[PDB]
Amino acid sequence: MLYELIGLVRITNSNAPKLEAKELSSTIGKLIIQNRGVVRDIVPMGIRYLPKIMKKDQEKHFRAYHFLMLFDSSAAVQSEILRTLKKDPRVIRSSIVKVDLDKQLDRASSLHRSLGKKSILELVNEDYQSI
Amino acid sequence: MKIQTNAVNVLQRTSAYLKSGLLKETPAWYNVVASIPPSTKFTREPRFKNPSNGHIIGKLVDVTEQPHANNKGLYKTRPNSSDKRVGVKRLYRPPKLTYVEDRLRSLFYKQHPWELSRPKILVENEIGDENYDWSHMLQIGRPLDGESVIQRTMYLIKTKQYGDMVEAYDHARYEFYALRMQEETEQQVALEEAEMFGSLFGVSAIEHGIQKEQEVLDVWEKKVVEETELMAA
Amino acid sequence: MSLVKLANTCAHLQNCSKVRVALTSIPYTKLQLQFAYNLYQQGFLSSLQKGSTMGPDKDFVEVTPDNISTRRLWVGLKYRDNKPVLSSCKLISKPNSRIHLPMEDMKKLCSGVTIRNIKPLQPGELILVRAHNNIMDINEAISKKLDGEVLCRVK
RNA sequence: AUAUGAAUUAAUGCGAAGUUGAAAUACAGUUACCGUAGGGGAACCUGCGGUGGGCUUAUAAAUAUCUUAAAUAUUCUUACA
RNA sequence: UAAUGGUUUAAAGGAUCCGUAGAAUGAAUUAUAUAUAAUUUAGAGUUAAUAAAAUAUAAUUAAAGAAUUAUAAUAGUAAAGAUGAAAUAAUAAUAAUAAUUAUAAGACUAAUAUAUGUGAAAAUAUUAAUUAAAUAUUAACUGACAUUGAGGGAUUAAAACUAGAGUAGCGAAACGGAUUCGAUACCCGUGUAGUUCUAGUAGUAAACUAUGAAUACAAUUAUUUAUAAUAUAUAUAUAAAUAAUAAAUGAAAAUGAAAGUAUUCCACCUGAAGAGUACGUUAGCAAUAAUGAAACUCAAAACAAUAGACGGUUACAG
RNA sequence: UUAAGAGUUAAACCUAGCCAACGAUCCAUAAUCGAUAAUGAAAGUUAGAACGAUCACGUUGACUCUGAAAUAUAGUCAAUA
RNA sequence: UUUUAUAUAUAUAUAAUAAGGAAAAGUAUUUAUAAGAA
Ligand SMILES: [Mg+2]
Ligand SMILES: [Mg+2]
Ligand SMILES: [Mg+2]
Ligand SMILES: [Mg+2]
Ligand SMILES: [Mg+2]
Ligand SMILES: [Mg+2]
Ligand SMILES: [Mg+2]
Ligand SMILES: [Mg+2]
Ligand SMILES: [Mg+2]
Ligand SMILES: [Mg+2]
Ligand SMILES: [Mg+2]
Ligand SMILES: [Mg+2]
Ligand SMILES: [Mg+2]
Ligand SMILES: [Mg+2]
Ligand SMILES: [Mg+2]
Ligand SMILES: [Mg+2]
Ligand SMILES: [Mg+2]
Ligand SMILES: [Mg+2]
Ligand SMILES: [Mg+2]
Ligand SMILES: [Mg+2]
Ligand SMILES: [Mg+2]
Ligand SMILES: [Mg+2]
Ligand SMILES: [Mg+2]
Ligand SMILES: [Mg+2]
Ligand SMILES: [Mg+2]
Ligand SMILES: [Mg+2]
Ligand SMILES: [Mg+2]
Ligand SMILES: [Mg+2]
Ligand SMILES: [Mg+2]
Ligand SMILES: [Mg+2]
Ligand SMILES: [Mg+2]
Ligand SMILES: [Mg+2]
Ligand SMILES: [Mg+2]
Ligand SMILES: [Mg+2]
Ligand SMILES: [Mg+2]
Ligand SMILES: [Mg+2]
Repeated sequence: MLYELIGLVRITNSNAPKLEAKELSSTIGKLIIQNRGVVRDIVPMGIRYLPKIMKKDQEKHFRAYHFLMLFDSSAAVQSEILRTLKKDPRVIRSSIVKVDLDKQLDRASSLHRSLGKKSILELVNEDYQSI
Repeated sequence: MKIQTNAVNVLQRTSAYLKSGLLKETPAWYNVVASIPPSTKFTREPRFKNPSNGHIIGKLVDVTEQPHANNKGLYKTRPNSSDKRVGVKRLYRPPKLTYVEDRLRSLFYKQHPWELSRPKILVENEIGDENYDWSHMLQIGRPLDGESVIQRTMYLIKTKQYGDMVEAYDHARYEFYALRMQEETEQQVALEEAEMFGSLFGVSAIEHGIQKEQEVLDVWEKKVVEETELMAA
Repeated sequence: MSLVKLANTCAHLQNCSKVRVALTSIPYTKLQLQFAYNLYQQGFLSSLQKGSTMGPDKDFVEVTPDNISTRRLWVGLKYRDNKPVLSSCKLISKPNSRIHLPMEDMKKLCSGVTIRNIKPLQPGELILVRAHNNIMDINEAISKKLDGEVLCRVK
């Protein structure tokens, strides 16, 4: 099953905001691949101020590095990934949504699909792809 | 309303009145209405053919009529859902009338929007009196309009001088352009000749428009100054 | 031989007479065809035609299992003197209560005597009877000395 | 068990002229009723949900334009075209 | 001496569906004696392919949010709170109310929003996920396998009860303050059960569309809603929802694709009150739920509509 | 055992059956019916006096002889008077 | 409609052509029977 995860990672080091997002992406991707999964795409959304001063545990966050991960995997390890995300202090907010594959095997992320690129083949364009 | 009995059976009621003796003198209309029976059937009549295009209503093509496959490559072996539905409403609806010209006309005034500005008269004169040969566009007793172009297109296609709709339409269009250029030149040259020979014109179209604009603008001046004074306070 | 279908046809003909349609379609079966033919012989119907679900048959079509589902019998109704010729069409023998009369009871019914709560035959009325899978008028079934099922009334 | 009677005792019906509450019928002056719970002698009061057999009883934030006004349309009686 | 009766409103559609029997009903063609047999696909189904958010419904799990209450701190001052107006044994000088923060608690889900829809009904609209079910068309297949359904089975709002936990708001009962001739009521304060979750009992609602289910047919218009096309335009065609109607029906109001024309099955009704009462029986922990009379009294009783009067009934004018 | 079948009765041995919400079992009531009487247009409804057919009884219960056939208005025994 | 022609690749597009007209005078028993009112 294709699952789109949208994580809101906290920024604590003002000099290298991307480090914590890198560590989180590494962890989630490692879990997905080591539990018979596939990581179709990692779209690096930028740094954005949160709509409100959202609170996780005791720390209060005003901005976050947003990031997206499209990955094909099973339901059980998907729930495991969600559980790990929820208890992790690094992830302010997390959300996993199914992307249906009933009709087309390959589908892009919500962002590219909204732009107009239905599939990842269109994302990487089509030359010598008729082989 | 229910189909009314009393309106058409006036003769029968009057006959009963007369024979009973209730009425002594026959009405003047009695013999006439007896000679001319009123039509006493009010029935919805089935329609099997659309007159405008000749499409036949109420025909189903049976499975046997197709011994070959269709576009998708499938033989028709059993009737489908739409074929197994009674279509009496199709018979009893008034058929929509469709004509080929209606398309070309829509094209023409799309291609030449300013031809619409040329006024048209819908009062019919006499339709039966029309005696037109459409080997040429101009007809006596007719204006030169886009409908002439569509009529020439249909004449061209009917005689098979040209094969496709587009070709005949283009040929008629070019004849139309030539004729309209000739008329425009006549108008311009006629006005120039009139001015050449001493004709004096009281008012022209530009000055007429300017005059109307002036009246409207004066009223607008009064209203705007008054409204500015009103709004300021 | 569905009496349910004959009831449906009767109601359909009544409804068509009310709205005064000149043509209507009924299911194409032996019972319905015989019933329509009997009505037509008495003058209650203007014409019988064989056709599809869409309309009458433009050319003669043989009836086979391939097209049996889409076959229909088109009847032309009559409206004379601003009145429908075929005004009311009802069932005597209903599916819940089926009435099979012997010949003498059929004569008694024609002769003004109520039999098994059936109103006696009226002067300008027609009662149809089924005997040996053949539909006929009550008078013929009496003349044929055939005991039969008393189906419907057409007045 | 089928009956016949019984101290004691549960409810309900009628009527004579009256007596008391103001609960319902109008927005019945706390919208009524349905189910349920409690309070109260009772009528009824209150909480909870439902129904309309009450709100369909519904009724503006407004502005308007150009072709021969006539020796020509208006006049026309089966004509002429 | 009226059932050649009815059940939206006069008496009467079961809360909903599933399904057993039915000595209930039921497709087409041919042959044989009222059926049996063989064939067939129009009902009813099965499997795929395509299209669509099959998003809505059920259970479970994981989350979000505005606010409320309480406590604590900060400053700051004299009042605050409620009502028609007030006053309350437990607001405030023990620094209250209000403001700004910081903690914990439960419950609930604003806009979208029309319950449009989904669900058999009851119900259901904060988000995400797991599973289950629900749509239309085409193709293939079975070949009447269907409809309804006594008894029975399952689910069933709110209230209620049985165990545990929970208890921020609201709030029966109770305790007080007001109003009043009286207050046992409406208004006000504190507020117990309950409302909440889990595991159960029970199976009642104006459980309503006061309208059981299925099938054939029935004249229009207008919108949407959902598909299929054809090139925004065909005011495009096919369906269903909604609104107003024609005919028809009806005591009328009104219904209007059913309250119409017909067929099949089931449930229910036979004047008002006594009475959904008593007694008995069945089930439940109980409250209660189901089944359910009779005597006596009377010529009454009710529905729709009409014209009036009346309203602490509206608006318009003078 | 009977002229004769059958849990009709008596004895023996096996099986687990039989009826029932289309109403068993139990209780109350009742002689049944007609080409008889009444009534109604009729379907039906009521009566079962009178005419006729069948059954049962001759104060109550059981048994026995005779007989083709009787639990006889017989006999025996008991109950009641 | 039907048949045929020309053209084009057994079929397709255009054009022409249509057989359904017949006459004549005279030749009862109906059935069974349902009423409301204050
Ligand atoms: Mg009152
Ligand atoms: Mg009140
Ligand atoms: Mg109180
Ligand atoms: Mg409800
Ligand atoms: Mg009211
Ligand atoms: Mg109303
Ligand atoms: Mg009667
Ligand atoms: Mg009622
Ligand atoms: Mg209902
Ligand atoms: Mg909402
Ligand atoms: Mg069912
Ligand atoms: Mg609710
Ligand atoms: Mg508890
Ligand atoms: Mg609480
Ligand atoms: Mg409170
Ligand atoms: Mg009061
Ligand atoms: Mg209070
Ligand atoms: Mg509760
Ligand atoms: Mg339960
Ligand atoms: Mg109750
Ligand atoms: Mg009930
Ligand atoms: Mg009800
Ligand atoms: Mg009615
Ligand atoms: Mg009870
Ligand atoms: Mg034996
Ligand atoms: Mg025995
Ligand atoms: Mg024995
Ligand atoms: Mg019994
Ligand atoms: Mg006796
Ligand atoms: Mg006796
Ligand atoms: Mg006698
Ligand atoms: Mg008797
Ligand atoms: Mg005597
Ligand atoms: Mg004796
Ligand atoms: Mg004796
Ligand atoms: Mg004696």
